[PDB]
Amino acid sequence: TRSIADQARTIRIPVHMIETINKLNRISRQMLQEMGREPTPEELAERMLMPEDKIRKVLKIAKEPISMETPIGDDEDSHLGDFIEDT
Amino acid sequence: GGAGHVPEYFVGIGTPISFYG
Amino acid sequence: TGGLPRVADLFEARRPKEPAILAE
Amino acid sequence: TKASLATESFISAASFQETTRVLTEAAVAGKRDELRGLKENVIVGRLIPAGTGYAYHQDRMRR
Amino acid sequence: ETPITANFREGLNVLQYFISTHGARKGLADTALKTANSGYLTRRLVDVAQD
Amino acid sequence: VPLDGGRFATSDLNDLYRRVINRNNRLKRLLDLAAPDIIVRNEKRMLQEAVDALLDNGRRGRAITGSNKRPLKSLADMIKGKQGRFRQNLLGKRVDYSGRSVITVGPYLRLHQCGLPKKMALELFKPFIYGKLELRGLATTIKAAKKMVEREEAVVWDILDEVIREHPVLLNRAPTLHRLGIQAFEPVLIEGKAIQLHPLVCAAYNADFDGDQMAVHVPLTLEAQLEARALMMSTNNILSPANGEPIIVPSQDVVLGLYYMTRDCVNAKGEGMVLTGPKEAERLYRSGLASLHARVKVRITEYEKDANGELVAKTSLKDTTVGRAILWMIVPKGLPYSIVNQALGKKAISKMLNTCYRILGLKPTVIFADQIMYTGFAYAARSGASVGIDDMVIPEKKHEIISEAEAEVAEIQEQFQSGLVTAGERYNKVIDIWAAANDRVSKAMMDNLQTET
Amino acid sequence: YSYTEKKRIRKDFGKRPQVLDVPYLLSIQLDSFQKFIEQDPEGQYGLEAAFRSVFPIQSYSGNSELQYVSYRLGEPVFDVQECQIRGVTYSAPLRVKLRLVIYERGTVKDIKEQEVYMGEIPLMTDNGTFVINGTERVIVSQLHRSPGVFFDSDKGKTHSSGKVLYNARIIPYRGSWLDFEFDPKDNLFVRIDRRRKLPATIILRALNYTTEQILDLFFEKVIFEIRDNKLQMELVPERLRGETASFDIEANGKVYVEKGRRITARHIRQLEKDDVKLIEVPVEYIAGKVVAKDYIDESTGELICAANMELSLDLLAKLSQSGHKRIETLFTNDLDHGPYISETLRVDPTNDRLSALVEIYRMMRPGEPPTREAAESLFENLFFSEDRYDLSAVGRMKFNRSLLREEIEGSGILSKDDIIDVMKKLIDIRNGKGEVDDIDHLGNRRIRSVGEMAENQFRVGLVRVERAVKERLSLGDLDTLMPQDMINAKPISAAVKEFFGSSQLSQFMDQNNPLSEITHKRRISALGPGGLTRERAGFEVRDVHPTHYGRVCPIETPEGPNIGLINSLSVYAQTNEYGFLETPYRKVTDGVVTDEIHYLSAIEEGNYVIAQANSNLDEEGHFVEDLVTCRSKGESSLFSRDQVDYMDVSTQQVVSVGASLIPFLEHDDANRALMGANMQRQAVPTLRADKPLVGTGMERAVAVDSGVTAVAKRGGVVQYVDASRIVIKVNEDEMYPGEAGIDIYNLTKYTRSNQNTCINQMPCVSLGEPVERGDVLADGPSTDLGELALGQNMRVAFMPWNGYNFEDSILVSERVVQEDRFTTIHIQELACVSRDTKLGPEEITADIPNVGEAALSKLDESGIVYIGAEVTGGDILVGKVTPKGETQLTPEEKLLRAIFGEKASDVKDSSLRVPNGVSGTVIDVQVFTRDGVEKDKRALEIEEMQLKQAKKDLSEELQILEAGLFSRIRAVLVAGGVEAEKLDKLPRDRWLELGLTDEEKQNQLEQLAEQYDELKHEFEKKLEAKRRKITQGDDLAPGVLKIVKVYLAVKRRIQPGDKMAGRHGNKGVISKINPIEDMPYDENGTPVDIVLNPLGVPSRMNIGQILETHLGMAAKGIGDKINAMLKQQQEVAKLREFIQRAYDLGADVRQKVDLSTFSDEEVMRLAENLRKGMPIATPVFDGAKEAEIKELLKLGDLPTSGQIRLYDGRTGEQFERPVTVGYMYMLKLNHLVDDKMHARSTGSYSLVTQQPLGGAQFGGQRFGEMEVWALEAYGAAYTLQEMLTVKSDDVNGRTKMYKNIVDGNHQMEPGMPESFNVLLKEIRSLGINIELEDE
Ligand SMILES: [Mg+2]
Repeated sequence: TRSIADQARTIRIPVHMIETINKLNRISRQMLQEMGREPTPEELAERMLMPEDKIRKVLKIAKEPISMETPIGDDEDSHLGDFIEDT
Repeated sequence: GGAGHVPEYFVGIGTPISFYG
Repeated sequence: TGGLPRVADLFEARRPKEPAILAE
Repeated sequence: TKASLATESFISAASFQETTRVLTEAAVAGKRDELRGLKENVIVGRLIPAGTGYAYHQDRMRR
Repeated sequence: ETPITANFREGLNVLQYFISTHGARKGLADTALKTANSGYLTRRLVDVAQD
Repeated sequence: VPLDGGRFATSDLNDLYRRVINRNNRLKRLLDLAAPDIIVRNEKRMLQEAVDALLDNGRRGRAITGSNKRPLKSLADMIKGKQGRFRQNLLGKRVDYSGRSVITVGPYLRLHQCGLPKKMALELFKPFIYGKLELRGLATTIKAAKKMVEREEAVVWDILDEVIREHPVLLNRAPTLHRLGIQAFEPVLIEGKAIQLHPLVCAAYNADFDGDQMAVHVPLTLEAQLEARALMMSTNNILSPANGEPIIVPSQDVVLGLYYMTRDCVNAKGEGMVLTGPKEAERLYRSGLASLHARVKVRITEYEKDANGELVAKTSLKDTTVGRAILWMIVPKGLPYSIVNQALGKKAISKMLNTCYRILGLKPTVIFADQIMYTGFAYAARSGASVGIDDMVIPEKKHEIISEAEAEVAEIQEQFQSGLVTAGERYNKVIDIWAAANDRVSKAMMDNLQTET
Repeated sequence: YSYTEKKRIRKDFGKRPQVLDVPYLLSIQLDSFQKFIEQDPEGQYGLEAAFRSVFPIQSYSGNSELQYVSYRLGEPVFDVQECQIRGVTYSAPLRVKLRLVIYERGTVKDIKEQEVYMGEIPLMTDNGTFVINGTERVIVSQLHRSPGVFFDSDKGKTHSSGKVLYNARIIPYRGSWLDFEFDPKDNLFVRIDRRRKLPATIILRALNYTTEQILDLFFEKVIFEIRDNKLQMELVPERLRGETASFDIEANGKVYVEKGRRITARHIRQLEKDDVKLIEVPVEYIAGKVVAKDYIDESTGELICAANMELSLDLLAKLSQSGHKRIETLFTNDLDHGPYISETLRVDPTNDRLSALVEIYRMMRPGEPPTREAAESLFENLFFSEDRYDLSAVGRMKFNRSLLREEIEGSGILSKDDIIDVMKKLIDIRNGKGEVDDIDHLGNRRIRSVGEMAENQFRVGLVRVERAVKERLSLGDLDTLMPQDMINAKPISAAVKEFFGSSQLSQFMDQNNPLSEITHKRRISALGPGGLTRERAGFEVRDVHPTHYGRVCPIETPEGPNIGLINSLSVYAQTNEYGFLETPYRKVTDGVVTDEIHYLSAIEEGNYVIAQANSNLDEEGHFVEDLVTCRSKGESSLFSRDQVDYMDVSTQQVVSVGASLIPFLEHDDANRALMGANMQRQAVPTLRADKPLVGTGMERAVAVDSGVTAVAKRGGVVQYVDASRIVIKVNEDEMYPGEAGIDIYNLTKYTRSNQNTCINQMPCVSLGEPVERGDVLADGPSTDLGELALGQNMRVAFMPWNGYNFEDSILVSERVVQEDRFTTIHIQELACVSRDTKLGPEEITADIPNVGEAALSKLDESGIVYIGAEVTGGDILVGKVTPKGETQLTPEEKLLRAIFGEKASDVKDSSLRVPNGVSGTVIDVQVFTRDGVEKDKRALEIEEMQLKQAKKDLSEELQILEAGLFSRIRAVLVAGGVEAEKLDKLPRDRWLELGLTDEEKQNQLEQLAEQYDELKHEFEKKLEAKRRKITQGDDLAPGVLKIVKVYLAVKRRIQPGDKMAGRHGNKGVISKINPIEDMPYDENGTPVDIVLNPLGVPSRMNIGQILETHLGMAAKGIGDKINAMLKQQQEVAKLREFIQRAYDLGADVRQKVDLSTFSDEEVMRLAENLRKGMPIATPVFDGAKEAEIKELLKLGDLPTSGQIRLYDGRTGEQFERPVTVGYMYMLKLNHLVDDKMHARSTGSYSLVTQQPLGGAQFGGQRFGEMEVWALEAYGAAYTLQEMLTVKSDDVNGRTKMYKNIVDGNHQMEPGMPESFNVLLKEIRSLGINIELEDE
């Protein structure tokens, strides 16, 4: 588990961050059918122990980098990396 | 027939072959 | 039996499926 | 498709036919490449030794 | 075993059109794929003798 | 590099290098930890696997991506293939100062030009426009010039006229087969968004007007402009490289026009009269007094380079039609009248231009072809040619041939039913008789239609 | 005689009466998804079927079991409209009741039950569409290899022998395949999948069959015994059929056969009269036969001979001296009963069952130790396990049918009898009996649909979760865990979302034309999952098979890389019960064509003989000819009058919807007809839908059955007609007893389509008009009064005009572009995204740097353009700035800023501005904002406006509902009297107080009160829900603060460069927009609209365009006569007589309606709608003949030739050579010149390699290798160099060239292209050292 937390990410994140992410996923599974659609973006924060605005921070992060060679929609093999301009 | 853009499937054998529009 | 590849097989120097032989 | 591989300047051979084995062969041979002909000049991005450039190139190859 | 006995000036019936559809498909497919095969031949021909 | 929505984009190379580093460091740690031989051998095999997957993925277990089912692009995958940096970048590359659009006809063009939309030429020639504007002092600086064109002020159109006059452009169609798939023309500013391509070049392009799109490129450097004007010019390329046959041959409408012009019916207005020459023929036809096709004798002046290269001229009374007399005005000096005294099929409308080039040279042959296209379109319009439901002949013999054929098929069905003719032989015989009946109906309708008049 | 057809009737030519009405067009989609999601109380396909297949799931023999009870689909979270606005999937939650049961070491079993939520599954709309992400999507039906048995040849190519091998293939729906195949040595070989080859008999041993039983199963036997001496034979008199005698016969003192003289068919019947049951044989005949059963010695038990052994005299002496009377031998004959399995056994390396299982296991999982338990388990799991193998109902049916069985349903697993009978069949084929199948026979091609593919993907999810559930059931405790603990929503939802979101068959609706919708929903595809690829095939499957008749359109398929793989469904085709394709037919009972219809699959239709659609029968259906054209066995020929089994239903059932709309299709070539049918879907909707002047009669069905129109739910009278909505008062006959109300249809107004076009519904009814049930109440785009109007009918003259119509190019008059009849409306959706950059949040405020306040005059206080404000390219739609800093500017800029004291703003401009080259009006702005994080001001304005607008909408709904209900209350209170007037006086709220005496309608008053208050509170909860939806903080991606969507309405006219096409494959691009003055005109002075090229007619061989031109000319002449009657208003009499004369004909029609019984007011409206022209219906093969066309032309004043004189608009002189003018129906395809036109001098560049493609398309038309060769053939070298060095790839060179260009110096310092440098780095990344040598 420690190795999966450490080296299985293109963007390595601290291990306690990964454990907090997993706890958030557990909460979302717990309150999935309970709140009908999916529980409101605030109540699962109070389910946790954090200052409860950490939810949107941790949700903003954990975006796994998408492969550059992912074929763009409806065509092969035009690839996503070919549409990244230079700024 | 002629003006080759699609072939002529229907012909007597031996004709070159169209090649019809 | 092939119209256009009759040229490609020729150009590729590919031998026929059943070749004839020529004395030396 | 076989006489195309019998080309000294391997850069053209790798532009065409399968690049992996071509590069490996030319690399183990230590093959040096003076880039005569056109296609490899097109790769490297300078004048064609055929058209106008031929004159220019005729000035250089003789030099 | 029974050639078409109609012209486009007249009106074809179901059988004749259904039988002509075969040749139409054959020829159109021949064009669509033979064009790519011909481009492939052109590429091989330029690569062998262009230098 | 970061992408939209906070997500990031990366090459899978990073994942492969990541695995290489991870497993190499784990092997170093296992070495420092005095691990058993089974574990360290497993780790050496795994490191070999990772390095091989990095170098060239495909000769091994084909490492899966992360959360993506497709494999990961390796280095050899970056190099080789029809999409590697060789086929897709070095041999062929995307180019600046270029555009494309659907194409239209533009018959009024002379041969050495094409119709170019205004907006395309504006977006294309932007740097030359800026340079010319700031050179003529119409713009304070380059920023001001860009502001002027973004405003599209009325003064910049004349500057575009200046920069476009002697600056050729290159036109190309998608299925490029021979070198005539790309040709240089002189830009002609046109309102709209469609490119106007000279019709005589369509045969060289194989370009129909069925929605086909063409691309345009701008030669920047002086050498490129001179190569376009001297080598890739439409006028300089008339004979095909594969064979001496011309590639500018009139295609369909102009061939028709010239065929309807040059032709003889057995009778029309003023058959067999006499005229001083072709100008009298034009005066006769345009006033409606004489028909386009009529067997006539007219005095015509033909020219012959003779006996030293010195040009001599002879006039005579020629048997011809009014159409051929009128057409003679376009024919350049050196050609004989015999060339326009026939019916002028396409096969011969090509040989006319061929002989014109072989005798008088390129300079006249170009204007000859231009005038040929002009008069062909004009008189094909004037002719009023059409196609109707009654324009198709249907021989009454057709049903008689069908009836004889089917009587024969019932005869052969009699004979085959009572076990006399074999199966394959009878089938081949049915095939032969049906082919013969097809030939019969074809010849009947052809004799009915060909000399029906 | 419906109240629509009184507005306009279409002249239907031809004789053939319609026996069968057109079916519901979107049959397959709706029916299939209704069968998938459904509660069927048996193993029939659906969620129940897959549930039963996977359940019950049991632990690893702990007998902790988890069984399935039932399931349910909860109500959708968001409806279609709000799922579209917000962008969420239109799905239903899946709540399934599971039961965890346990037992203990008596009956002590304890059970605990609960319902668990496992993901949401998408839902199909009423039109057969799904909403996956705020976008209508269509799942195309699939076509794949049908499960079962299939016998193939692979003749010719193999082995250069002229001897052909015979193979069989068992293809399951799920599991490993099973191939059998011969070899040149006639040895039968078997293979589980494309893996290693093994002898066939090795499988039979695995089924616990020794050599004895194999020989018994496959070979007929002959008895051989030495009766006291001199070996004899009990051979049957029939076993001599085609044999060579090698011996002499002495039976019954007679001599039948002799050495040298073989046996013919004569001795066969000779052995009957003599009644020969015994014949002696010499010792040279048995010396070359076999022996079935083992034979040991009767004393020592020694193996005298084994099973399947040869024979010699030396063994005869061994058997006879040991006391061997009876001997079994094997039938043979290389000719007819081939000795294949004997040799196959001779190549078998194994002996018994487990010896074969060892070889099988070592084949499947090689290189590793085999085991008895492992081999047994693998073999049982390969084909005999209910888990890993299923030959499901379709496959089982085809398996039994192709094996000449009787039972059509059976267990999905294989049995010993199944494999043995398949091998028997294959050997029979090798013996010259029976015929092989072909992959392309449709009986062997099976159609899937949304339902079945969804079932398979849901099954994948179930089998995925099942492993982990069993894993938890391994170490689980007794009573702590419940169903929800083991099961998770992620696997199931992930499988279904992977199917719906990303698949070759899940496409966007091809939505730019209703015919496109209908012919896309009706579409097949062999590509995608479990299918061939364009690289894999090939031609055999692409070609049209004889079984394509009546099921798949032979002439509607896309032209390109995938031809013959995307066939469209025929008109009358259906999904067979087992998922095959069946077509309708009419039963010719004895000599009569009954109205009874029979649906025949391809195999069913096979052995029967089917008559023709076009066939002359009269007064009873009796064939008027003694012989008629028919088709019996994959071929067609002439058959006697009374050998026919069936007849074609209609003359159209062969073609699909797209082909059926082509008039005079009997007159167009299949290629150009295919192209016309293909392009007819590309037709962009016109602003003014006109009608097809030349039609077929199918346009009505396509327009109605497509959801684009609005069909009345229940007939009645229109209470209210608005452009926004239509309120119809229902008749009492169609209305239920309670909740009277009315039918309110809220018309869909201007909104964005998938092809960026516009969709808008318009009311086609007037205020207070009688409507019927099943009747059109509003016209969608490109539909006129319930008829499909894909384009417009207009005047066309076939004449070359000054070369402006050179190849196929079109020459159009200015009258058309002035009438705005071909103008189109496009709706572009632009988006602006305020995200959360690392430097901070992005702002939408109107505060913008580097811009003039007059340029921002159109933005509101918050920074969003006003609604209705017209904008052009560059106009800021939404103001937006990105936080930036550390500009790190250079000295000269610092000096400039110091002199002029100008604050350099820290923020970069990213505001959404109108793209280059487009202009339009803003029609709608909407905003999506994250949770509670503070609004824009305009965001509050938009939310409050939506709030008040929604309240107004809901108020109007409730008010019409209460009006209807209280009107019905008033009506029921009049029953029983009290009171007529004074009841009206009291306040309507004080009406439910009023009761009546004993009554059956007092209960009805109770019903009305109940429904009343139900609606009264349901409206309230609806208002609360809508208010919650508006007021909630919208949900957005991670790290994006807000989004603003603007909707521009561009209005594009026709212009040079646009593509157009008729309906017959006649391509065309506009060449020039000519003035009306220069147009060719006839004697009447009416100009012509279009000048076509006659040369485009003969080469392309589509004469149907000429017939359409002539017939449209004729119909327009009729309409002009009618309009002349209108202006010189005579009376109902003359107009009615003219209409009736037009409507009968000279020639016979099946229309035959009416005697003008329609009222004077009704006939006048018909003539008023027919003055534009007389719409004609040309059936696909029942269409008008030329005699009828000339005859109709005679009714107008138009010549027989269809050819009039034309005069040039320039010179005024006449055109010689009469021309062909008429009215052709043409369509404007959505290839617009202001969509294909692109241009670029210097734009953005790619990061990985410095190349210009970026963004709108930019970068030149990639200068491929072929263009490089084209440059190389010319002497142009510097052109190519500047092409691939300065203009394209040199990051330095491009700028150093730009500077010299603006300086007036045309040179170039080229350098090295960047792609070559990147390639140098990529090569040097490997262990390859690439360097650059000498100067
Ligand atoms: Mg074309």
